[PDB]
Amino acid sequence: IISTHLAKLYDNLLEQNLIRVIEPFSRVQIEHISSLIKLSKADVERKLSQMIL
Amino acid sequence: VIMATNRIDILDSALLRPGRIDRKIEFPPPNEEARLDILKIHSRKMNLTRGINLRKIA
Amino acid sequence: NPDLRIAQLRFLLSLPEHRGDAAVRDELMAAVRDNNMAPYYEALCKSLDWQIDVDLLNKMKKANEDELKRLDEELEDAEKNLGESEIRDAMMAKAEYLCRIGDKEGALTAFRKTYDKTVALGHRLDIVFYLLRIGLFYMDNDLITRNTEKAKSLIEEGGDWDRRNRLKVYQGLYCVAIRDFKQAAELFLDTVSTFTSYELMDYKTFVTYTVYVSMIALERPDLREKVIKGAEILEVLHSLPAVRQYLFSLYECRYSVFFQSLAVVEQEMKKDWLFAPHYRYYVREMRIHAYSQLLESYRSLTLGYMAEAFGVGVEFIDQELSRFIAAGRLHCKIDKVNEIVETNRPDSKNWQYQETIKKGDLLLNRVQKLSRVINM
Amino acid sequence: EKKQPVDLGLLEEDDEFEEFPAEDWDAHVWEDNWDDDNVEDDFSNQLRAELEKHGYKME
Repeated sequence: IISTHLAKLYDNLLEQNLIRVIEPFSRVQIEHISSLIKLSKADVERKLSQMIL
Repeated sequence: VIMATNRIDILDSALLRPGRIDRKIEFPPPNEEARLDILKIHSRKMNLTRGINLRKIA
Repeated sequence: NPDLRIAQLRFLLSLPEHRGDAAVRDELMAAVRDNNMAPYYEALCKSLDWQIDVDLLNKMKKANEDELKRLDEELEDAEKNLGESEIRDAMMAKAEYLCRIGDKEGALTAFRKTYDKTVALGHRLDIVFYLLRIGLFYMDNDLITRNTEKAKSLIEEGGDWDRRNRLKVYQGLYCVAIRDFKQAAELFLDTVSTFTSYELMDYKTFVTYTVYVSMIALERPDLREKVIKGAEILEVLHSLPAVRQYLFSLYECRYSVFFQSLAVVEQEMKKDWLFAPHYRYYVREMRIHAYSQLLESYRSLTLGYMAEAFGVGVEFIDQELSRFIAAGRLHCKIDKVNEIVETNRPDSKNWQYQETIKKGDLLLNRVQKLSRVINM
Repeated sequence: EKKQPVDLGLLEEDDEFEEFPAEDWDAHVWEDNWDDDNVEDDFSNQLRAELEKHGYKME
């Protein structure tokens, strides 16, 4: 019951980390957000799309 | 004068001399229907969602 | 009642034609017979232009004379043995009978005079509901706005939240009957929680409407919040297979398909009445949104990317955007030389300014107009 | 005043089309307006969006 829930926690965590990576910054070349968050760009900008939208 | 109490066995005799309480009408307890009806009247006041079977309730 | 469906099917017969001379017409006529209707038969015949069987009309009118006779007589017996709450009821059967006989003025007057009686709430209110109902039936407007105000008061005083919901279903459907979808959004969208008013239509129809209008006038995160995540929709939106398919296609960025289902449903609207010629307003708008939603994440993108996505040729795509750009309904602008599209964001002020001035002018024109009148 | 108005109207014209219009003399208005334009576009587009893509299928 609490396990499958981790998915929620994980999501809320990713969203934040991102918001903090672009917090102070402009035109931050997206490969940087990637290597900082330690994840492939394709699904980063996959999400950043979702957030912008 | 509507004088409407309970347990007619309580009221005195002098108040029963056949002619003196014109039409003696009696109230029945409230069954599924009456309740159902009553139930539908009161539940109508508040915001009641769908999928609500009142009968099951009575 | 009067059963709307008669009206809907009537409109169906009106259609661009389409003739046919199919299910519709004979469905109507079939419900003339069992309804011994009349005021139609001349009204409809004069409209559609196809009368015949002067005999049938006479039969219908005859039986009508029989029952109107009867109710009149019944009422007569009451006058000598009233029966306050009773009299009004026989009247309700009178004007109601005018509803089965679908004569507007008659049930109108009948109901009115019944209000002088009525006394209660369900009679003074719900009766009004029916009176307006006629409004919906005829395709009027004002006749309703003045009565929804009445019921509005009757509900504002006391009443309950059971009548208020039907009420919002009527008001809502109305809002759809005009270009006012925003007002219908919250109204209808909130009508999913409760919907006892199957009087008008069924539940899945209604569903398609509230989902339609919802998709149209809700924001993206409140679309996901109130519709895509509709507990009452999931069980229903699975019952369908059209609007939903479009709604999802949008929300999830699966455009190219979104379009097809959009056209489909459009071809399903012109059939309805609540939209009638709004089928042209709806799709227009639903074109913009996507174009908008597609750009919002880009400061520049190339046509062939878009065209490829939606699966249309460039030239046609360019031709489409050209409709929405000059109207400042879309914050794009195009460069055809390089086949590129860049997005210029708008300023809040620019929005209101254009809206404020438009609104101010409308009020000014109305002020002056009637000024001269009262001036002379 | 009404009569005066009528007289003015008469002087300005008669008129041909105006008379016809008068004879014809309804309906509503809904709420707001502009710009209507043509129609049979959306599906036409899709009819072409197919054809287009069908042409692009042909491509």
